[PDB]
Amino acid sequence: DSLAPEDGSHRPAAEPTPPGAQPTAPGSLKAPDTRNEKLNSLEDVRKGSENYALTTNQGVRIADDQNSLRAGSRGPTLLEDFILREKITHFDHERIPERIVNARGSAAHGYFQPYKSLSDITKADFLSDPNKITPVFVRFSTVQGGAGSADTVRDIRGFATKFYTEEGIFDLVGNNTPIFFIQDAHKFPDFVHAVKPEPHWAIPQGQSAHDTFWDYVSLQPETLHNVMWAMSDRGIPRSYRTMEGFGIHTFRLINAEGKATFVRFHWKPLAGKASLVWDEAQKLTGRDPDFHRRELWEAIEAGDFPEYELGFQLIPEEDEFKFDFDLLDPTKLIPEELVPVQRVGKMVLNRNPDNFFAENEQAAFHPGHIVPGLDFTNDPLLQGRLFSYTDTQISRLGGPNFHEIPINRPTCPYHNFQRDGMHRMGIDTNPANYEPNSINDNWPRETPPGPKRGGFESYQERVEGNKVRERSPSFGEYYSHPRLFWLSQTPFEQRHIVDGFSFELSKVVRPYIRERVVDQLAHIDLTLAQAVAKNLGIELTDDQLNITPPPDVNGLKKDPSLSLYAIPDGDVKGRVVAILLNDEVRSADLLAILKALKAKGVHAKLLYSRMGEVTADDGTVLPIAATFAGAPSLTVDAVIVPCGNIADIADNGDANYYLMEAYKHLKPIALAGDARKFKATIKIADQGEEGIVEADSADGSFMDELLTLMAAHRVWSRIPKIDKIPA
Amino acid sequence: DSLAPEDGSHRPAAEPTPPGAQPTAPGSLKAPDTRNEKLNSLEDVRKGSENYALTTNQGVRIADDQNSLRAGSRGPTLLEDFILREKITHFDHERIPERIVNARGSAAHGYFQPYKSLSDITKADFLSDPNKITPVFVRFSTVQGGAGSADTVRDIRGFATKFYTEEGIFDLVGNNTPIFFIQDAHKFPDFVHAVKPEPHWAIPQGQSAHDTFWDYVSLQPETLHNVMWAMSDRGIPRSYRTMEGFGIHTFRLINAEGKATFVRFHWKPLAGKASLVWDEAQKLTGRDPDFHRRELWEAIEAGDFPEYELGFQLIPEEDEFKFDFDLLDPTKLIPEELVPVQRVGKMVLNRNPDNFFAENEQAAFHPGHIVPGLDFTNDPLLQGRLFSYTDTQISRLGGPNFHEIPINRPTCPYHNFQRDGMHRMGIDTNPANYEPNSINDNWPRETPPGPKRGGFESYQERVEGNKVRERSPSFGEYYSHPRLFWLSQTPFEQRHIVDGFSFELSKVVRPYIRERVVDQLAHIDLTLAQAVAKNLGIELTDDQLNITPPPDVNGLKKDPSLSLYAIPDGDVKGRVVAILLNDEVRSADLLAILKALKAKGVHAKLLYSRMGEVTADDGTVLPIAATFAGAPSLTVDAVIVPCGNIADIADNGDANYYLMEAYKHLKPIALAGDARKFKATIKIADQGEEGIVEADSADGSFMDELLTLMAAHRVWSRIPKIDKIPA
Ligand code: HEM
Ligand code: HEM
Repeated sequence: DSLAPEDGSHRPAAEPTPPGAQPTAPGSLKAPDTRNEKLNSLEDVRKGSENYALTTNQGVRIADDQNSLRAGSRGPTLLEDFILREKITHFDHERIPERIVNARGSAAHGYFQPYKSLSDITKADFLSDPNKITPVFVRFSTVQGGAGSADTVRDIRGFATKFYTEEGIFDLVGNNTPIFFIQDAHKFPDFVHAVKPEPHWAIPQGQSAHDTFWDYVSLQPETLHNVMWAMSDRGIPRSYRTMEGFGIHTFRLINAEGKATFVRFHWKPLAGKASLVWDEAQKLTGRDPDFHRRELWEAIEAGDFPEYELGFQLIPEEDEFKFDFDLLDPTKLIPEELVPVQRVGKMVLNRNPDNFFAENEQAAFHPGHIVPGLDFTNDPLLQGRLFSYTDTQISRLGGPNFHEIPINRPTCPYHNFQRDGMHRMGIDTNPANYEPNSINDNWPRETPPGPKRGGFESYQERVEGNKVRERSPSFGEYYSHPRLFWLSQTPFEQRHIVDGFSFELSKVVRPYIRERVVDQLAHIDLTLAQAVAKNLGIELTDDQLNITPPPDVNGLKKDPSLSLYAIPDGDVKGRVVAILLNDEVRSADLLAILKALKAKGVHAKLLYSRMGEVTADDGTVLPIAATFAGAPSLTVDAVIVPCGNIADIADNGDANYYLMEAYKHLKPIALAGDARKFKATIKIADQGEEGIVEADSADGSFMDELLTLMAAHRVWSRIPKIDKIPA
Repeated sequence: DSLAPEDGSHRPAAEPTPPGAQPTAPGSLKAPDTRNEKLNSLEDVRKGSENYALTTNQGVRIADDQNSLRAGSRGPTLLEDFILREKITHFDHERIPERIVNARGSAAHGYFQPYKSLSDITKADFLSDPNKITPVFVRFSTVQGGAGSADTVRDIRGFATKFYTEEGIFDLVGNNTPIFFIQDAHKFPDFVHAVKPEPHWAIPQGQSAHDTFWDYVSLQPETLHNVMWAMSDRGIPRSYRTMEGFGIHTFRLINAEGKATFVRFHWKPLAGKASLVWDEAQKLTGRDPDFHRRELWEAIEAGDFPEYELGFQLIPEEDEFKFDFDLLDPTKLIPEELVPVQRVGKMVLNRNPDNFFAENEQAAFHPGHIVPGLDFTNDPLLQGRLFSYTDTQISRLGGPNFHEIPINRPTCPYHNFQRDGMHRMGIDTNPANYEPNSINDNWPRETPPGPKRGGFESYQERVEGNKVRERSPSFGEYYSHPRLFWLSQTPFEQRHIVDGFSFELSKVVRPYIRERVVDQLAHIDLTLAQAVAKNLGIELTDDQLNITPPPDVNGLKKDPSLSLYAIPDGDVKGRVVAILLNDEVRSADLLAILKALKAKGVHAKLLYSRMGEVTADDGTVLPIAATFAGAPSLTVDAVIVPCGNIADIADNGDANYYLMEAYKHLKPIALAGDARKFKATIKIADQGEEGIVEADSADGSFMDELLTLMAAHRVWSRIPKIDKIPA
């Protein structure tokens, strides 16, 4: 009709803007100048809308899209209404099966570039030149929950990267923890069935806190390593931008000379490692189930591009057997103290999709999608994965032509003799659909392996053994890695691990399962087991107290790289601060607060007891972003309360609870002038306490102190003080 | 190996037990003696497991289900491992498209029986005889969210009942509010797209609190009536057991003499009407996203069978045009003050399914599945619905033979000339697959319509009009029903509606959309409009303040049946109380508490600061159901704190916060003896306060007070006191 407002406020500016400043929008409209080879190649399927007539799918203009065709205006709908029927039919068939695992996921476009040529160790084209840019499409995910499940659950996170290289698609399909729960792919359905919603009633969603998961864990000790990671704060990341990424399996790099080097893939978050605390994460699944999806999208819209450093742990063929653990066992990590991560390149995620369904939901990643210069190994979990993705994608994406779905298409040439299949888009003109052929002079033709642009040839690994359904004896060690992980965590991280196990085991209805898990923990570490046991009202037996701890891992009694927080790596850019306003805010405090945050790329959200505007002490009109209940402290990293008429909000339950919640979840809180009246709400001494910034105004060192706390992420020293506190 | 505990505590007793007393289980194992004709008919496909060997799907016994076949124990997996491939293939193809709408749902089996023969007004066989029982399968659902989204969201709820009648399946596919948002089915995709997650980023899940929903509502005033219901506490039911159900459309009843009677279907919850409060509901989506699913299942295992009374609003054919609203307009309700609901029958849900996916996920309901004695009307929303379910089920359930999926099969005979189609189960022996045929003597044959067991014949409604895509002018009234609903709510219900709109609209990023919705509210009721406007910092214009209120609906200024709470209908059976234990609980208090609770069929959950057991003062060993954090006050209806060693939990932050949350959410709290010291935490009253039961001990009078409060559901009088509490 012409329903947009005349000021054009319905449309977001096509420029980087902080979270909440403008309505979010499709990537190509929000950042039309952000391009890459893949993004450009999707132009052929992008469809606009402005200034076009509304039509059926056959191109017939529709005159009345408000009504069905009927006999009389109060009459029965007629079967000849082909417009109604096409519109309802398309609607009716909108859904496709969600992914069997990792159904819940958020994705974005970006680019990768290596720091230097890696031609000495791999002939992979995308790693051969620092000036060679490779477009990427990355999807981050949870594992257990459906596509409509919540983001901030306790779960492993998926981190899949589709590299659109010049010699083929390479998919690096990893997780946020360096090991997996099981050793052999044949047990994948068992493990996944155990963690997913139980079959009689389909509960619980997005949670491993139920009997079947812990039943399986209790009977399969190989799972303990990854379970330790899931129970730690690693299982509840702050953002996809602040978690590590790992390929898990040992793969191979193959150079032009034919030499194979073992490699484990790593992604280092350039924004640092950061996680939530359980109570916050759990409550956040309720207040904002799309928190991570939203955070990713808004970071990219703000220009806070998620950046990750690709790194390789490289192990020479001759050192295959030099560790206490098997390199092919996916339940074992390779300690960075033993084998350092060599920095390979940077990946920048800088554009959101246009349509979530088309690009995100239909994206298909496969660990078997490798390119010349990479190869597999006999890791028995990897081995089975190679079969699985291929197979699942035929039903999820409706046929064998899912590579023709725009997001999945290679940007490089693809030609072969494969034909037909449902939804076939490519119209082949080749006279031949077989090889060898003479009728097209055998094209397209095979290409011999070579240093560059050659055909794929598998590394000639020697195979010797009998056909057996047997686990290698080298994989039969289940407690040393869990123990190495435990010992590398800080004391507060250890507490969070104990708390994760205790909470989860409390949701296990059959007590003997709890006892059985406690017994497994006693094979890992007595302190851990005792602390969890105490929380479950379980007493360890004398035999359990005497279980000898498992050996160190190749002489290591700890590796600080396994901790989220042992080694400071805090980055404040992209974080957000809640600013609790009052009806006569000290404008000078606001100026100082907002400019200091802006200088470090920290966002702010101005909150009040209602929407609309508040007028500062000098007449400054302040637009309110959200109410205290509307945007809870769960969604921010810190809280600042400026001076002004504090009596306006002093007796406001939400405003007080805002601070109690933020205080409980170890977030920095800064109170200026009369906002110090709020100290009694959170029980802060007159003298003050580490983690609380306070002063007469927000002028001198006030913001620098607050930003130092934000750099350290959370105030871990406050843990004992939050023990009481009714919040 | 991995075997059950020696004591047999791995298996739930096959008798009715209170929630939490036993692990939940498939229905046929929990209640083997509970049967009905449909439940029995599913015996052909039920598969047991105990004492059977593990096999492939082809019946080959598996020797080693822990490993893949490889060449050497550290070698590559072989392609000939057919056991692994079948296992992984089946896993890879587990998912099927979720429902386009109402993907999140919970279902159970039961039975229905009419109170008296309704043969005078309908020839429908299932309503012909009071002693003729009809098996039912019911699915309750949310609408917007995916299958893995949370239960306690603010949304409409679906209430679909499949009646397995002797003359065919009859599906009564309704909702928990008596009207729908839109008028014509042609706009269903528009409305559903507006409320679903926005297309660029697929946010938000299970929420209408986003720009596109309010944008559509603001431009389509026909939606306002159902929006009012959604924003009220109707949008967040406490249980599927405590909400009303409605067919929404006017349908027809056809008796044996051919007389048509207009009818609107109702379901009255025999457990009464009860809803959560927003803060509680939202937080509960985080603490237990499966709350409603769990609550339904546990009520059924406990013997608290959900019971509903089928009721009919009957309007003679001659009275079609006597109201000031059109009967065929699905955005209009028929006030009970004008047309009473006649009680028709009782439906009892007494058994959970065995496998959620097979029975719930694959269940297919259709408003078009009617039987002789029923007929449609020209309601344009209903008309389009007849097309849509059939169509969507062909892709969701993979073919045209979805009626052969066990849960969907009729229990009556079904014979016809339809053949083939994907996954055809029925093997037809008829020599003929067409009619008329002489080769099978024309069987199966058509059956003339008649009083009983006749063929279906449409009521011969007179149709007169031109082929038009036009909305009836009689449907063009959008504010009188919203206003009637508003005026029928209690003052606290009105406040909750205001708060619902205020919350939702604060999440709308484009301010003009908020203003447009406020403008629409001003056409309904100025008090409502002003209350919302004030929360959004919006000022009504002089024109808006002068908008004339819509007329009353046929002289009604209110109708108390539209309120959840105006007319008391409280029923405590099946409700649950949290009991906050201490390490030296007064057994005399527990005795009196449980006795009183037991008499009213109210359950209890014993909570503590740790799991395991606590021993009362008399040596009674009490198993702990959950910790204070583990089962928040959100999950219960009231909280009781017995006396004993109160010092044990007096300074416990979670225990204090438990009471503050329950207090804020208007739940009855009862404190005995030294537990009265907890009154300080909820900063309120000295003498006493209505809603807080207190005494020197938990006695008969103490429990009578608490149970009386529980029968009123929540302590509405405490509302003014909760906005200061920091919780
Ligand atoms: C190291 C262990 C594993 C890792 C790191 C891993 C990682 C992932 C990730 C990140 C995704 C989602 C990709 C996306 O965002 O679309 C995924 C999906 C999937 N995974 Fe794996 N996974 C592992 C083990 C396995 C195993 C053992 C199997 C079966 C043999 C398996 C089968 C699947 C399937 C069927 C999907 C769905 C793919 C689709 O529908 O496109 N995964 N996995
Ligand atoms: C009075 C208005 C409506 C009511 C009360 C209603 C009710 C329901 C319910 C309760 C379900 C879920 C059934 C289950 O539990 O499986 C459902 C599903 C569905 N509804 Fe309706 N609906 C309405 C309007 C419409 C309209 C106008 C259309 C399309 C023209 C439509 C299309 C669908 C579809 C396609 C499904 C999915 C069915 C399946 O996949 O089996 N609905 N509806």
